Amino acid sequence: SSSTKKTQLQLEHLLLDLQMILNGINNTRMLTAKFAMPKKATELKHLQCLEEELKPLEEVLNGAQSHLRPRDLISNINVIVLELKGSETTFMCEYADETATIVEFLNRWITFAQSIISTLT
Amino acid sequence: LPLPEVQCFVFNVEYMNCTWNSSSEPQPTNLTLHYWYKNSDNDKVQKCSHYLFSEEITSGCQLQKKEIHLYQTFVVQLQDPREPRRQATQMLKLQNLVIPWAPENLTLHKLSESQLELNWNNRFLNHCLEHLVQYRTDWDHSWTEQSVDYRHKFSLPSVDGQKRYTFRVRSRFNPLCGSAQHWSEWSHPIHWG
Amino acid sequence: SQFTCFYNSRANISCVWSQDGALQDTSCQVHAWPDRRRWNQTCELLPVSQASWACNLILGAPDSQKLTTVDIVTLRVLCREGVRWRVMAIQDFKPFENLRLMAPISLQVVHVETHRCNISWEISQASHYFERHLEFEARTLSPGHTWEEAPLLTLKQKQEWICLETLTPDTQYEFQVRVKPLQGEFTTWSPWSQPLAFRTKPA
Ligand SMILES: *[C@@H]1O[C@H](CO[C@@H]2O[C@@H](C)[C@@H](O)[C@@H](O)[C@@H]2O)[C@@H](O[C@@H]2O[C@H](CO)[C@@H](O)[C@H](O)[C@H]2NC(C)=O)[C@H](O)[C@H]1NC(C)=O
Ligand SMILES: *[C@@H]1O[C@H](CO[C@H]2O[C@@H](C)[C@@H](O)[C@@H](O)[C@@H]2O)[C@@H](O[C@@H]2O[C@H](CO)[C@@H](O)[C@H](O)[C@H]2NC(C)=O)[C@H](O)[C@H]1NC(C)=O
Ligand SMILES: *[C@@H]1O[C@H](CO)[C@@H](O[C@@H]2O[C@H](CO)[C@@H](O)[C@H](O)[C@H]2NC(C)=O)[C@H](O)[C@H]1NC(C)=O
Ligand SMILES: *[C@@H]1O[C@H](CO[C@@H]2O[C@@H](C)[C@@H](O)[C@@H](O)[C@@H]2O)[C@@H](O)[C@H](O)[C@H]1NC(C)=O
Ligand SMILES: *[C@@H]1O[C@H](CO)[C@@H](O)[C@H](O)[C@H]1NC(C)=O
Ligand SMILES: *[C@@H]1O[C@H](CO)[C@@H](O)[C@H](O)[C@H]1NC(C)=O
Ligand SMILES: *[C@H]1O[C@H](CO)[C@@H](O)[C@H](O)[C@@H]1O
Repeated sequence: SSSTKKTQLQLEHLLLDLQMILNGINNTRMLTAKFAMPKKATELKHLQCLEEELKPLEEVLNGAQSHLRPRDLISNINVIVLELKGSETTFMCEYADETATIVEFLNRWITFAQSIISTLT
Repeated sequence: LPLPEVQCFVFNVEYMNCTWNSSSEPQPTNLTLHYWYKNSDNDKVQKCSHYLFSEEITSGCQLQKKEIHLYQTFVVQLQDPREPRRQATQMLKLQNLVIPWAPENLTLHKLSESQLELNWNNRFLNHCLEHLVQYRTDWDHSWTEQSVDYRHKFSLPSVDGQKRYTFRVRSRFNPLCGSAQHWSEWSHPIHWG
Repeated sequence: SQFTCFYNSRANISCVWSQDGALQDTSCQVHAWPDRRRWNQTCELLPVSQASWACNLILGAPDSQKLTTVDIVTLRVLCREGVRWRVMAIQDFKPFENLRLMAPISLQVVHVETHRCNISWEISQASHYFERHLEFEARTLSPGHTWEEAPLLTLKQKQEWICLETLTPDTQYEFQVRVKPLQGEFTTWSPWSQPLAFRTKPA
C-alpha cells in the first residue's frame, strides 16, 4: 500500500541522516569511540539497537565539533527510528559480542536501511 | 606467501564475477575459490562451480542469482590447492559492488518547440539507481553533464532548433539501496534535429 | 473559510487564516503543539489582505532541522473572546506533506554571449532529507512582453543553472526561478526569486 511507501520514505530520511554523519566524519578521538553493534539487523524491530546507541552517538559528535548540529540531528533520528521500529516488545534486538568504531557502526545501519528500502521497491 | 587480490562485481543483480590475476605466482597455478556468507543459513562453505580462465589458468569465479545475497556479508577465500595453509580471505559488501547495465530505450519528446524531455529505461528496480546525463550540440567542443535521481527523466528547457543535439546516460546503484561507486557503461546515444 | 500553512523544510512554518464572514477584531494566534517534541510555539496573527491573517512560527535558527517526516503538529487558531481563548480552527499538520521552500537566491550571470546566457542560482534553507528530489521552473522577461506572457521553462531535476538559447543581441532581459521538492501531497512552488537583470552582448 502507501503505508509501505510511507515506511520507505522514513527509511530514506533515516539513511540520509546517517549518510550525512558519515560524510561529515570523512572530512581522531572520534575514531576510538566504540559502539554496540546488532547481532542481526534484517527487520524494523532491530532498530532498537540503533535507538539505544543514540546517546553515545550524540556524545561523540558533540566532542568532535570545531558542520553538524547534533542535538537536532539525534533527536530527528530518534523520532524516525521510534516510528519505524514498531511497538516495543521484549527481545527486540540482540547485540554482537564485540563493539566497533563509529564508521563500522554507521555503515552497518546504512546497510540495514538500504536492505529494507530495496525490498519495498 | 601473499595471494592475489580478489575483486567481485555484481552485474545488474543477475550474476557476480569475481576475478583475480595470478601471474604474480612463481609458476602457473590453478587457485581455487570458496565462499560463504556471515551470520546466516549460508554458513556452509561453497566451492566455485563455474571457474573463469585466463591463459588456461583459473582467474575468476561466476556466481548465479540464487547464490547472491546483496545485504549479507560475503566472504571469499582464495587457496593454493597444492598448499592448504596458504590462503587469503576477504569480506565484501556486495551492495557497494553492483554495476547496472546501461540504460536503454532513450526517447525524446517535446514539451514545447524549444523544450525537450529525455526518458529512458533500466532493467532494474528504478528506485535503486541514480543517473548521469550528458548532452552536446554540433556547436559544442565537449559534453555538458548533469546528475539525475531515480526519477530518470531529464529536461532541457531551452533548445535551439538550428542545432543538432546528442544525448547519453549512465547509471549507478547509489544511494538508497547501496553505495556503489562505479557507473554503468554509457547508453547508446540518441540524436535530435 | 480556510486555514493554510506551509513548512520551509527547516525551522519556519508560515500560516494564513482567511475568514468568510464576520471579521475578528480581537487578538488571534496560531498555536503549534507537536505530538513528539518538548516545545510548543505561537505567533500573533496580523492582517495581510482584505480578509486574511498571517504569521510565522520560527522553531529555531534559519538552517536548523526542527521537524521530520514523522512529526505531526496540531496547529490551532486561538482568538480572544473576553478573557478566554477560543479555538477557531484546527489541523493535524504533517510538515513534509505541506512544503513550500524559500525562493532560490544568489542568482548570477555565469557567462553571457550575443544569443546565449548561462545563469546559476542556489537554494536556501533546504533540508538534506530531499537529497536531489527537487525540480525548478524558470522564466525570462523580454522587451515586448510581461511576466505573465513569459513561458515557464521546466527543469525536472536538481539543476541549478540554465543556458538560455536563441536570444537577441544587445537586448535587456530579466530572469526568475522557483523551486519545489517532489515530496508531499500539498507541497507547492516556492515564490519566484528576485529577478536578475542582464544584457546580451552586442556582436
Ligand atoms: C519565515 O517564512 C516567512 C514566510 O515566507 C513564506 O512562507 C515560507 C514557508 C516559505 O515558503 C517562503 O518562501 C514564503 O515566502 C517569511 O516571511 C516573509 O518574508 C518576505 C521577505 O522578507 C516578506 O515579503 C513577506 O511579507 C513575509 N511573509 C510573512 C507572512 O511574514 C520569513 O522571513 C521567514 N523567516 C525565516 C527566518 O525563514
Ligand atoms: C502544549 O500545548 C498543549 C495543549 O495546549 C492547550 O491545553 C489547554 C488545557 C490550555 O492550557 C491551552 O491554553 C493550551 O494551549 C498542552 O497540553 C495540556 O497540558 C496539561 C498537562 O500539563 C493537560 O492538563 C492538558 O490536558 C493538555 N491539553 C490537551 C489538549 O491535551 C501541553 O502541556 C503544552 N506543552 C508545552 C511544552 O507547553
Ligand atoms: C553553467 O554554469 C555552471 C558554472 O558555475 C556550470 O555548472 C557547473 O559545471 C561544473 C563543470 O563544468 C561543475 O563542476 C559544477 O558543479 C557545476 N555547477 C552547478 C551548480 O551545477 C554549467 O555546466 C554551465 N552550463 C553550461 C551549459 O555550460
Ligand atoms: C588448470 O585447469 C585446467 C582445467 O580445469 C581444471 O581441470 C578440471 C578437470 C579440474 O581439475 C578443475 O578443478 C580444474 O580447474 C587444466 O586444463 C590445466 O592444465 C590446469 N593447469 C594447471 C597449471 O594446473
Ligand atoms: C563475467 O563472466 C562471464 C563468464 O566468463 C561473461 O559471460 C561476462 O561477459 C563476464 N564479464 C562481465 C563484465 O560481465
Ligand atoms: C526496451 O524496449 C523493448 C522493445 O520495445 C522492450 O522489450 C524492453 O523491455 C525495453 N527495455 C527496458 C529495460 O525496459
Ligand atoms: C506550483 O505552480 C503552479 C502555480 O502556482 C500550481 O500548479 C501549483 O501551486 C504548483 O505547486
